[PDB]
Amino acid sequence: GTILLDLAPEDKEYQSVEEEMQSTIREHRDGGNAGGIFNRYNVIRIQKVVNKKLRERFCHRQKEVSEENHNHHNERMLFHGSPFINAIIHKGFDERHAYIGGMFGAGIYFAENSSKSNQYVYGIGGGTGCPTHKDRSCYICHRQMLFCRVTLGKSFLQFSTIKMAHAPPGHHSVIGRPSLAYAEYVIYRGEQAYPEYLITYQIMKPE
Ligand SMILES: COc1cc2ncnc(N3CCC(CN4Cc5ccccc5NC4=O)CC3)c2cc1OC
Ligand SMILES: [Zn+2]
Repeated sequence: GTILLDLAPEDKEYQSVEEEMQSTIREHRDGGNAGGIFNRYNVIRIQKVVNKKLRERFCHRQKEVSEENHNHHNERMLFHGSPFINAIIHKGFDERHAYIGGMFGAGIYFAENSSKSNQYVYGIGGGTGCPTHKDRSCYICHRQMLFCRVTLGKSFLQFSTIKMAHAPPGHHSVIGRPSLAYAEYVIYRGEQAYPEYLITYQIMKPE
């Protein structure tokens, strides 16, 4: 099955991830409502995720995309936030659990910003917050999110909202961009993301 490797805070890889996570915070048009109000994360733990059968599926699908797109699979590290991280680290992302209702349809949703994904950790628009306090802005309950390798191949740039079941013909990903507040990345096959890093953390209260 799946194996989680603890990264030590002195591991360069640990700081690499934290750095990405911390710096990619932005303030939102919420009032920080859904993800909660903060400027910084307390990172409790970071584990690297290792799963043979998942990696084999990811690697092969890259090949495919690489042929379809002039030998460049265009892999980017992006954050994912949702309630189903636990499923995801043993099984992998799975488009069968993605439905048409989403902002861009039956895709799996990522972000270049940590703080974007943190809005989705307890559901769409924060659902009813953390299990235990019903608080979108719990500064105590441990949150989880993922820092993934995503195979984008050839992205179809999108500006308004459109609902679609699959990637558009000739493309391998959608990107929804500004004029929308921050960048969103959407794939429509689970094998085009590998959950490389599991981050456990809390959001800190400003003074
Ligand atoms: C136990 O059930 C699940 C197992 C899953 N195993 C793997 N991948 C899953 N997903 C792939 C598709 C994803 C689409 N979404 C839905 C969503 C809802 C609320 C907030 C954020 C998101 N982000 C997504 O990417 C949701 C997670 C899974 C989703 C599951 O429940 C829906
Ligand atoms: Zn809580």
